Amino acid sequence: FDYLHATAFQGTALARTVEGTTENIKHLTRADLASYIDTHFKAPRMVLAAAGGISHKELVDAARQHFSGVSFTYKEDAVPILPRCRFTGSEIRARDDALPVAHVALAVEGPGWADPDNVVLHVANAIIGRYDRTFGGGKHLSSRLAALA
Amino acid sequence: AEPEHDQRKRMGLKMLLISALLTSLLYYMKRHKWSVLKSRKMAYRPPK
Ligand SMILES: CCCCCCCCO[C@@H]1O[C@H](CO)[C@@H](O)[C@H](O)[C@H]1O
Repeated sequence: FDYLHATAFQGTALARTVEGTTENIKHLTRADLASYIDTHFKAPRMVLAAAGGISHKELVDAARQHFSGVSFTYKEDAVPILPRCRFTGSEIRARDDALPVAHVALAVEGPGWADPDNVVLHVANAIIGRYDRTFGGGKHLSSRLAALA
Repeated sequence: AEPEHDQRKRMGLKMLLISALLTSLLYYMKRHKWSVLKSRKMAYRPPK
């Protein structure tokens, strides 16, 4: 799945591993860590969510008290919009006939959170569903591919 | 000696024209498909 990202969005930022590079994790500095927190962990981009036996007011009240940091310039109320990530039809094959099984992953460019189409898509993905050795379903499963599989 | 003579050269022309066009049009479709292998890049990444 990382490799899938690494070449599907290749060249862009999306195409990076979350855990980051080996060199980076070897050199990051108190400094660099700081900035990340400072530059990114900002209230207009954070969300306090909770569920349970809590009163809405009670909750917010606490927020008002610790999530202080009130801003001056308009900059701080602005959500930096991100550079587009270019999809690119392609493949990356990592071979090692020494492994027991092989994993393959195919994909097309998705629509993006907002789109009302994601619904249809998920309806589809359900039709094919998923399967796995232990599934008691067996040859009677409804997913054509599961059945053939 | 060769009554066809005329119709023979007329076709010749026609042949040269299709043949020019068709050969080129295919030089594309041969490359197009092959591109994948020509652009391809590989690397040897042994383990640690
Ligand atoms: C040199 C003697 C030429 C005699 C033929 C005169 C007509 C040439 O013309 C050709 O004749 C063919 C007939 O088989 C047709 O099928 C072609 O469409 C026509 O262009």
